[PDB]
Amino acid sequence: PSTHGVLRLMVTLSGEEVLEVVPHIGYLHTGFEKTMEHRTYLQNITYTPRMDYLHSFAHDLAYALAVEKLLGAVVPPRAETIRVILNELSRLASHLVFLGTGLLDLGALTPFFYAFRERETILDLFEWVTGQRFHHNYIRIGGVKEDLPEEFVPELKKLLEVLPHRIDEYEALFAESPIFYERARGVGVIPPEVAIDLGLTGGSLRASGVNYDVRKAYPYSGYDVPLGERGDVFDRMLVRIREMRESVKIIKQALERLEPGPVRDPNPQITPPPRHLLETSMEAVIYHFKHYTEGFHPPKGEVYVPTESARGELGYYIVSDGGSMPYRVKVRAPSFVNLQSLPYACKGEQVPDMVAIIASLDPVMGDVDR
Amino acid sequence: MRLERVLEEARAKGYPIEDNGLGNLWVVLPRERFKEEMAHYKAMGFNFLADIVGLDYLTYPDPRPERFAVVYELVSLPGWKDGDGSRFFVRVYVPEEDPRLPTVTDNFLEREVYDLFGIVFEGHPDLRKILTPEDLEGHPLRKDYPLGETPTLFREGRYIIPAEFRAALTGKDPGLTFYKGGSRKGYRSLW
Amino acid sequence: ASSERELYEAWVELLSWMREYAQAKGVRFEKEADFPDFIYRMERPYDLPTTIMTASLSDGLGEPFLLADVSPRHAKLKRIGLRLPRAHIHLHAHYEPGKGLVTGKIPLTKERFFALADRAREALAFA
Amino acid sequence: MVRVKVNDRIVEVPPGTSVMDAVFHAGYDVPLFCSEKHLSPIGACRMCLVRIGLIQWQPKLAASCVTAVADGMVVDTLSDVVREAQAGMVEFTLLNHPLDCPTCDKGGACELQDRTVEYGLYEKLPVYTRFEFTRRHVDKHHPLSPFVILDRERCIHCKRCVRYFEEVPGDEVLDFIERGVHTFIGTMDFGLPSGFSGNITDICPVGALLDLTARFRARNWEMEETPTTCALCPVGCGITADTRSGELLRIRAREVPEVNEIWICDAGRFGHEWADQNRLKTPLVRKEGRLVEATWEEAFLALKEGLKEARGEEVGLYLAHDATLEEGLLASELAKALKTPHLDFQGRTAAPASLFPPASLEDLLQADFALVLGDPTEEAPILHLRLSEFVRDLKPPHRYNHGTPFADLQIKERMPRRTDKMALFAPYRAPLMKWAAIHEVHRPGEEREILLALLGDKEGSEMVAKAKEAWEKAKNPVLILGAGVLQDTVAAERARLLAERAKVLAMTPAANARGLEAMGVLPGAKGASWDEPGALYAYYGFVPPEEALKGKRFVVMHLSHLHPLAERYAHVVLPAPTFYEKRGHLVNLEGRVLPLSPAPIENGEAEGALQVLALLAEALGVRPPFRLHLEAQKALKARKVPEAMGRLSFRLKELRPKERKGAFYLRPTMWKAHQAVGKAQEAARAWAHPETARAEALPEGAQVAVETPFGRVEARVVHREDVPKGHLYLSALGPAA
Amino acid sequence: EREGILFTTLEKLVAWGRSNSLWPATFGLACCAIEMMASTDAQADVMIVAGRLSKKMAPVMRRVWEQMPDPKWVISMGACASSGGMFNNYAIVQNVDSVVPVDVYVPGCPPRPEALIYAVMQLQKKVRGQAYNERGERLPPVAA
Amino acid sequence: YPDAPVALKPRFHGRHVLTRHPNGLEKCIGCSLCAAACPAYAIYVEPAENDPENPVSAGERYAKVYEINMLRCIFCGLCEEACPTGAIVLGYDFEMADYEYSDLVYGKEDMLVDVVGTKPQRREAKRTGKPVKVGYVVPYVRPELEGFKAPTEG
Ligand code: SF4
Ligand code: SF4
Ligand code: SF4
Ligand code: SF4
Ligand code: SF4
Ligand code: SF4
Ligand code: FES
Repeated sequence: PSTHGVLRLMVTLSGEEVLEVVPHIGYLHTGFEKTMEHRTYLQNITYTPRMDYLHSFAHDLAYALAVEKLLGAVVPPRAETIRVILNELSRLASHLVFLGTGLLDLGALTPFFYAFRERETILDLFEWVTGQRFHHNYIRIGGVKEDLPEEFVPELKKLLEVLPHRIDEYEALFAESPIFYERARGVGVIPPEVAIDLGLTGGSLRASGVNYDVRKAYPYSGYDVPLGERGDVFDRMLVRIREMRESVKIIKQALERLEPGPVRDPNPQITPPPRHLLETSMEAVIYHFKHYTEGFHPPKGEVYVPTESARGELGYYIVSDGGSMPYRVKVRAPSFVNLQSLPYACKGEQVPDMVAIIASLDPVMGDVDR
Repeated sequence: MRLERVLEEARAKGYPIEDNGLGNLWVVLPRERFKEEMAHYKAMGFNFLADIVGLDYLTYPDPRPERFAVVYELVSLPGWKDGDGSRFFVRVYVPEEDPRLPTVTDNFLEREVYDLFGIVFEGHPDLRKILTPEDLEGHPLRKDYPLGETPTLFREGRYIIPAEFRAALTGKDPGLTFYKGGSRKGYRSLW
Repeated sequence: ASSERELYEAWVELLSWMREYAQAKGVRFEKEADFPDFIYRMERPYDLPTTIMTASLSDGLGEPFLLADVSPRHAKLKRIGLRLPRAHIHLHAHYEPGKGLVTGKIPLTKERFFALADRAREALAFA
Repeated sequence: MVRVKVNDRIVEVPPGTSVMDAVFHAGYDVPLFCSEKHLSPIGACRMCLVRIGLIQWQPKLAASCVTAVADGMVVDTLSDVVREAQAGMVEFTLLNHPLDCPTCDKGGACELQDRTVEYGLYEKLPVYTRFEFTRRHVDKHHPLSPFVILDRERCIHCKRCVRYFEEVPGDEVLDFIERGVHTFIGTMDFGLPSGFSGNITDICPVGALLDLTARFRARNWEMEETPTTCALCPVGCGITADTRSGELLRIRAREVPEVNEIWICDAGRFGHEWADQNRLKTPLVRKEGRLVEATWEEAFLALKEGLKEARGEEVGLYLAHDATLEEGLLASELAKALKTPHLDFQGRTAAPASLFPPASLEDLLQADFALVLGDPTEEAPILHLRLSEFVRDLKPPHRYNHGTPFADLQIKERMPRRTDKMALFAPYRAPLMKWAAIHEVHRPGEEREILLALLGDKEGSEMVAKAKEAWEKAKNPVLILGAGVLQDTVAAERARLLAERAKVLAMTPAANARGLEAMGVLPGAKGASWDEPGALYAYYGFVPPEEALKGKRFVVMHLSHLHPLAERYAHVVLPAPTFYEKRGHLVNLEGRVLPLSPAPIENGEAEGALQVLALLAEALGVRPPFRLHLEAQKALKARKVPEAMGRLSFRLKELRPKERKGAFYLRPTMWKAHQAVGKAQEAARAWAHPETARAEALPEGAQVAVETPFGRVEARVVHREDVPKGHLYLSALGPAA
Repeated sequence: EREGILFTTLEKLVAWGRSNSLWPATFGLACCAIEMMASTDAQADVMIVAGRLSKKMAPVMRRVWEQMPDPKWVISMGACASSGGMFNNYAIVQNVDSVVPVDVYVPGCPPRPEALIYAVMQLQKKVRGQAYNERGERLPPVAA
Repeated sequence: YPDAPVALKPRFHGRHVLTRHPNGLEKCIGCSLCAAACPAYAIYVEPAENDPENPVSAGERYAKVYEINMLRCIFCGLCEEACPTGAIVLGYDFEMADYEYSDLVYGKEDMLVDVVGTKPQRREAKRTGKPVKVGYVVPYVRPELEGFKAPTEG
């Protein structure tokens, strides 16, 4: 019985109630991993956001980080900040949807009518600073493209003044609600609980293994409370609604330490000369002219860095070969591995429940088929 | 992070250790002693949150042992009990005409082991099923497989074949200026 | 300084001369290059007279026999100069309030210029 | 050999090696700017600086390009001091530049740029430039050659160009003027007289000195590079043809040490104006007493229906001079199967070049003397540049890990030329007569007497004697001849000469001739030759002399353009490709096998000759194993023909004398007639040496008309006949009034 | 007979009709799939392709097209569908029009929802035929 | 809401626009950079020599042919970015879906700032004989796009 879910993926399940589920993906395979092997490290930035396309910024970042370290660039204090405010602002964006699809299958339509408003509100914020609804070409190797507009902070305040509580109302809905058929047998328990199905159920699993708390790699100093719990399909839902909570305390927290200054590493071999002086520039004209035609050349080597648990552990494994284009780029891509859990996840339970069983893993095809 | 230390510790006998300036250190293992050794790494068996990648060194500036190579990433999950964070890679160069490599599916890296056969060559021996998460004919990731691109089209019969239009340079390419590369033969900032 | 303003205002004139003298004597006048200070100007300001920074009076084959050029608005020790190719002769013109455009203490009048352009054209013209 | 430790890498390198080359050999780098392959390394442009020692550190940095290496030497190129140094030099080099990059035609293929971005800025906020003063302003974009070469007198001061001029062609037509921060590039020999002027374009590490033949067309990377061989003459140099969107933008020289060095004559470099433009794209066919387009299907039928009246009755095959090695073979085999034949090249010499054993350019340099009988400068242009090095007692350099050397101390700036190493004999005060002490001007078609004397069987002019006495003293000399190869009477003894000594350089009027001869595309016995009509039903891959179209019944011309003669005497026309867009092999005048690759040029995508021969072969009967390339190769590999870069040995002792008489001499030339377009307009259309006086109603520099068996053409002061491809015969008089 | 005022004014009256009986049957793939959902503020014809048409996906969209009522249309949402996107590769189709005839291409990536609206409007104004548009030519209402 | 204009934020990535200086010159000097930085290879450029008399751009070079294949474009600022003159900037228009493929490649005439609607908008509006009412509005025109006419009411 071959079926097409409701998220561009094929799943074959011989089972009369639930047996072996053979998922066939590759329907959105775009070859990213290879096409990037034919683009500027700068050009690649436009490619990174088209894989998770929800919490894109996670990729943007994770990729920059690899390269930044690779060629020893250093991010300005005020950038690091933007890069989390931005990153976590998107983390919310990703979850606002997971929570969205959780609302319909349930019934709460009045609330759903809000969720996809908070969303549009966040997205509006993006178009404010980056000029694009998404795939914002903002993160730059040295930091970010350009300083954020005067209208970003205030508006972020209007959305940061309501959500504080408007998360509990979403918790006060999936928790204390009578629709308890949420405690499905979907037990992502290869070894344990949900705290990992919250992060990266790769097989062996965990409870508080948040790659951005442990193996802390980028800006982090946040006293940021990770939400990992027990149970299994009821929590997968609850948990992520939980992450939204303090994920905002992060936005607030980091919105505090926002003092003006430089937004990207000035090191000329890594960044273009302020386009302000080409009317004099040594021949920084040369730099500019070169910087955009043939890019910079990171040292021969091989790096990788596990990025924020943006819907799961993530990281780019770039192989520089002293050229203007990466020699090889492998994206970890969480979903693609989280999807291995699914066969078991919904191994022994009623088919009718096998929908939320999957949506509970919050897989994104562009992320898996990449 | 003990575990990690104990790793190299003993493996400091016959195995080479490649370390990069950034916190990404990893160990190479010969062909043979991989199966058992990789298994041995089940010693306090890094929880095995293993992630993996398939590299093809053909068309690389500096020559390496064998054309294809594989990397794995064994890690001791920190939120468990004996999880401290011990993370490190491990690689194994694989023969061009003998693309084999015992699976490690012994929750795991089902997909990975597959992925590679999929895109690159690989072709692990033992394995539940060598499913294919790509499409059909040949192998793509391999550097000698055309990226297969169509010229972008414009009006009056003007077309741009990307291959020839790229300004960027592939580490192996000599550049547009005679035979030369300088502080653009790679570049890492000091400190 | 207001001195800068005048200099350029002068450069425009000096140019006007060169054009006058070229069309008049049947010799070719040519704009050699415009200010990068302007080509790459972008949404930035610019209230300066012309874009022309280096002009010349060339002969039949082209070889120039008189080069005039003023320094860009972003340079220091501003000055407008005259140079006779092939014959080691360089002239630096500064601006002075009242006395006007001088080449030191001696004024650079339309007449003088022409006389200079003339002598120069006379001797250095290949065609 | 010496042992030099560069940095952490040790290397064995010959004794006369340059620290520079040492470095690059070791696999390192240093700002290259004034130095250049094949030019005299000099100190200017203090860039290739380095620190040396023996260990003791030399007090001051050295010019890695003019500094010789020594046993046990240590050359560091990364010391904080060295970089701070390079860094500074660039700063200076850039200090007075103008800021034209986006605007500049040197695109990302600029040396100043790469080195700037390379070693450029040095740091231990960032300061891009500290010079806030008025930059140098001079003359910009004033075209030296109304033809090519447009320079921006706003260059760095390397010497590559003037240096080049005085060293390679030997025609100093550019030098510096005035001095100090004012020195610039001016001239006084306005049209840039010499051939070989183009090369300065390829060498100039910056924006002044640019190829105007292709100014403002596309940016350097945008171009689609297609490397192949120029087939306008026998030397088959090496090139790269930049094309973009089906049109041909410019030509560059491709380095090939063995044959063409890295130079390119101007005719070949700027003579591309034509393929670019006006060309035939659809086969035309004569219907209704006029020519009208058709389809290959049509043309074919109308083709067969013109040969179905007479089958296998002396069919004629005549290929163009630039016919590939395959196209030749095919044409051959087809004439074999077709028992009634007699084929030929667009310029096959009465005396087969396969007579004289192929001599190499490599050899030429190592020869001991050069007896020449035909202005190489027009015959095989590059031979001039080679002799340039010959007269300088220069021997082929040592190859390093990076091929040909950047700083070859072997070459000194302004070296003295030996006039006692060469003897020139040609119908006019030839250019290379300058480096010839033994040099005499004679009369058209009278080269025999000279060689005769040279054999020792007769008397001759003093010089011929000094030449004899010369040729006699020489151990391993080389004979160079090219025009009088069409007067077997002479060529016969030319051979005899060599034998008794000895290799030769045959400057054939037809390129790849040496190759077609190896294919047997010759008439042999009875029959008519390329300019000799008579046969019936023929295939012309080029426009023959009018007298050859007349009389024939059916004629198919496989032209690539539309010559009038075709639209008035031809029955079927078939659009062909230029050598620039053909795939296939070639046989150099030194018997070398040079390749030919296709360029994305826009032709009426109307097939090559491989298809046509094969096609027209259908109308006749059999279908020889030739159709496509990949399969036609086995055909060549069959006859055991060296493949790439290989040298093919194949003698031939047979000659078909057809001696001609007349008052006109088609003087061999560099440029070919079908090049008179665009900027080549005036460098192609047709002075006190041979006797045939002025008083014939021919004024000084007046535009007249002239008719010879090879057609009608206009000229001026025309000493004899300026010409195109494949001809150096004497012919019929006719200056129509 | 065909071009008579009778038959003409009829079909033209019909088309104006079928002009508003258009039933958007979205067939989204990647990122586009999400940005086209913001236009849903309240058999099948007029299928909208919004996303990267993988080659593995290719044959499928086809079968889903063939299985529609002849009077149908195709709108290509954003790059990927329209042109080979920014992905020239073995993985993706260069132009959805290579399988299912396209009537209106929409230049986004992802195009604001509104972009999509104006998009069908053009489809709308075409099915009518009241919209012949470039070289000055009369545009057919269907695709085939 | 196709009757009530869309209010998008300035900085929004829209139809490309080529700007001019007050003097009236095209800022753009035919340097194929923007084209080079394009990741989808959606720009083709042909340069020409400025006619000494009756010039086009400031420098000695101007863009004879400047085309962008709007379908291949991904609307990713990079080009506007790479430009060394500030010529190409990103307009606000977006109502530009069309019919024939090859008619989605905007030319120079289709992009200068003196222009108003989009290829498809001006088109129908040609026979319509009724002006182009653009479906958007911004708080103000970006500094960079100075000279671009639009519903600034914002
Ligand atoms: S010569 Fe080189 S550095 Fe100078 S303007 Fe041209 S490209 Fe730029
Ligand atoms: S014109 Fe070019 S080659 Fe000649 S000196 Fe100047 S930079 Fe060197
Ligand atoms: S010498 Fe001969 S082969 Fe070389 S460029 Fe000139 S014509 Fe071509
Ligand atoms: S066009 Fe853009 S938004 Fe749409 S699927 Fe392609 S990459 Fe994603
Ligand atoms: S926005 Fe991006 S895709 Fe569009 S033209 Fe510019 S660089 Fe190319
Ligand atoms: S738009 Fe800008 S980048 Fe593009 S060619 Fe014009 S000046 Fe150059
Ligand atoms: S100093 Fe010029 S290259 Fe050596």
